[PDB]
Amino acid sequence: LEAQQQLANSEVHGQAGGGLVKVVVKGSGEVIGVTIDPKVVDPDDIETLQDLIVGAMRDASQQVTKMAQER
Amino acid sequence: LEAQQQLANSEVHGQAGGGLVKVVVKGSGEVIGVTIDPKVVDPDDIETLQDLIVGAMRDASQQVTKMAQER
Repeated sequence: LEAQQQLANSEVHGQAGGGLVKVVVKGSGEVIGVTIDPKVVDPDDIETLQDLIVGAMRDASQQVTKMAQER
Repeated sequence: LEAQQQLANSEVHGQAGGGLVKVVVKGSGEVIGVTIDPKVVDPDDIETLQDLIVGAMRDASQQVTKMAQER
């Protein structure tokens, strides 16, 4: 199960807002991509955008943990 | 040095672009804040914004590692 530890190299997908912000993160924690929907790229509401990015990171982290709870 | 392991609760600051995107992350990896400068909230260049967020996450991760290399 040092074999299981090398799910550090799994890519996990997180999202907030139903895909308004999507992120790709390695099991290691390394963030490899961020994809932002044009709807939330609005300079009159940066706050919402920021919250969705944090939310999508949280989603991914909780995914990593769910896939890790597999041995 | 299980005492040192509880630098999991340190807050570390990362940035890209000279502050265009700033992030706050716990030593644990948990992202707690993201702050985006209005200049890069431009729907004609989402790509740049995305790259800065990844860049700021990378910065923070490298900070966590630098502070961890302290015992």
